[PDB]
Parts: sequence; structure tokens; C-alpha cells
Amino acid sequence: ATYLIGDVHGCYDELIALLHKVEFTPGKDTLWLTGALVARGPGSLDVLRYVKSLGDSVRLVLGNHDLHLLAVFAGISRNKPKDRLTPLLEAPDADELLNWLRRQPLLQIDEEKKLVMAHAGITPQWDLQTAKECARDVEAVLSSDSYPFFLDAMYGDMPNNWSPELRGLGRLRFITNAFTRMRFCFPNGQLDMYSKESPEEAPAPLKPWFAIPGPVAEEYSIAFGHWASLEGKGTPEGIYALDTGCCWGGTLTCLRWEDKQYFVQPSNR
Ligand SMILES: [Mn+2]
Repeated sequence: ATYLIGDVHGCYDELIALLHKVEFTPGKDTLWLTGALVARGPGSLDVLRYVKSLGDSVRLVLGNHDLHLLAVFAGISRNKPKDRLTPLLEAPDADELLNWLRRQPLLQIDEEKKLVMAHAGITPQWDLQTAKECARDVEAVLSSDSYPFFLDAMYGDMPNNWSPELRGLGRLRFITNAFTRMRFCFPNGQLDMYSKESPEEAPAPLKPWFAIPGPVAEEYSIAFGHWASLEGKGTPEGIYALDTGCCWGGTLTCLRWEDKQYFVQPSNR
């Protein structure tokens, strides 16, 4: 079977309970994770240890809080007490864990299921070929020995309109924002990096990135996390918003792909 779970945010207990709910068996089943494995929740260390131990039985994409952890670790950015990342940063095996984490993809594609995964989704301004190229570039930087220079370069809210002519730092910033931070779009598909509310309560003319016809979403189903205020509701057919806000007191949501069956684990705090 194939299982997809949204943003875990250090919620190790809920993750293990939900996987036992569905009898997840490595070797016979596959797990897809929308990223943001760490922060806010109490068990970032345990979550990373376990996901890493799964080996090929998991398909992960990195989110913004994974990148932020990578940036704190490399001394690029400062530790926020609210993240609760200190046990993980101080662990004896922290090197193994984060060096593994930075090698993971931004994008997962399964051709047989016609299924795509990224932390925040796929901008309507990208076709599949372009999304693949951009994922490759950023993953190459992230897995290189010079990853802290990229992590430092990544912070930024511009440019927010994709063009194949973007070069250098602008191109990297836009890729990273599209994959890990995107929420609302302007009618031309340009990213808005400020609105974080639900679609009903957003200002005009902002529209959810998935409310805009794009080449990828016309041929593929898209699963994603990141946008908790969405609450997993109100998406069009073929769009799966799996982030139900576990670390915030919501739920951890798991979707079994074969029959599209949902399983939900209540938040412990
Ligand atoms: Mn999130």
C-alpha cells in the first residue's frame, strides 16, 4: 500500500500511532512525507531518526522548517526557542542526521500513479519539465559541500514571478520559495509571500495556487503540506492538502492512495 502523511513537526508519538493504525509495514508499503519533519513539536530528534531509518520505504520532500533547521545547524540563522530544536542539534548523531536530511529531494514524482509531491505545491507558472530542473538545481546545492552559502542565499521574498531568464541568486530564491513557502497567487501566477490565512478570509485578488490552471496539475494529482490554515479542505479534484496542523493541536492526516482512504490521529497536545 501507499501512504501519504502531512506535516509532522516533531510529533513523533502521533506519527507512530497513525502508522500503527494503518499497520504500516516497510517492504510491503511506502510512506510519502510532505516535509517539515521537525520543529514546534516535542520529538524532532526521534522523528528524524525514524524517518531516516526507513531507507527506501519513505519518499520525502524538504520543507521550510527543514531548511531552517539546516540553517541554524550551519550557524547561518539563529535558534528560535519556539522551534524546540535543541535536543536534535545537541544529539551525538546530529551530523549523520542533518547530512542525510540535506541530501533529500524537493520534489517526488510517481509516473504510474500520476502523482506529484512537494512541500508547498507546484506554481501554476511551472510545467513538469521546469519543476524537475529547478528541483535538481537546488538539491545539487543543498547536497554540496558549500550548502551554507546556498542556505544563506535562500532567504528573500523576491523575485516572485518566474521566468526562464532568471539567473543566480534570484533564480535560487524563487525556486526555494515556490517549493517550500508558496500559498496564494496573483492572477498572473506571481507568488504572494505575505498572506498566510485561509482562502475564504484572504484579500482579493489573491487566489490559492491550486485555484489557477497550471500544466502540472492538469496531468497529475498533487499532494502537499505546509499550509495549515487550509485545514485540508476546499481543494479541487486531484489536489490533496494533507497538513491538518498536528503540532498546533489539530490532527495528523494520512491518505492511503490505492482507495483514497483517510486515517486521522488526534493531536496529543
Ligand atoms: Mn507547516
